[PDB]
Amino acid sequence: AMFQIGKMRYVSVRDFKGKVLIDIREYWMDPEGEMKPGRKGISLNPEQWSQLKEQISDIDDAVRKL
Amino acid sequence: AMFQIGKMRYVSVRDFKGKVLIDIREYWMDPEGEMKPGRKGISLNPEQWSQLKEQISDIDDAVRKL
Repeated sequence: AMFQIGKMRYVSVRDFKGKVLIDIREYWMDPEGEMKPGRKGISLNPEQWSQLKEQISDIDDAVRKL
Repeated sequence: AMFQIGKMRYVSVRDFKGKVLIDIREYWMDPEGEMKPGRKGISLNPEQWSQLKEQISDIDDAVRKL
């Protein structure tokens, strides 16, 4: 299901049309209090997700240099 | 700089308006072969990024059982 990374921001793991997706995304809250996906986000497949993970060290380095 | 996680997909680390952004995003290629940012992406601040990292194990567990 869902993994929160900020107010109104979630990583979601779902099966969509047979295929697994790691989705990093902004959400709105509707009037019934339900979270609904906003248009600012990205769906990654597991290989892309893997590549992201593999580069965390490099990403962190760049972030630290600021 | 930039970090590739698939065809047409890059994580970008930049300083924007005083603050650091880890930006995970889809790119188009223009006719001169240059990559340009598409609208499907998300800019994460370091706190959000931290929360993402903290939950990698849990995200992976979700993905694995699928």
